[PDB]
Amino acid sequence: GSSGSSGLRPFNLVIPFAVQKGELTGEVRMPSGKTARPNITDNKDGTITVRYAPTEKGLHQMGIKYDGNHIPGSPLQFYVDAINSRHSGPSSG
Repeated sequence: GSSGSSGLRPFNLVIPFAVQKGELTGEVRMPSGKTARPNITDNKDGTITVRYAPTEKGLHQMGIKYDGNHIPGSPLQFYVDAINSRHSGPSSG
């Protein structure tokens, strides 16, 4: 296709998994032929936030772990498509 302005929406998801006295690690695999380490924001409230910035569009493989144990929900598949232009959905207070 084209080479430059790709634009790919970020990956923001919250998995129901508590985390207090443990480390949560993960990894992403792009269809290009490489791998990039995702991001996790431990809330220590009973859930975890996953943030990943895809560079290419396609099916990516995300494999998370917990102190050496496949968290309840990983790995997970997430497709990446070009960022939309417009979208309905007003905000409220």
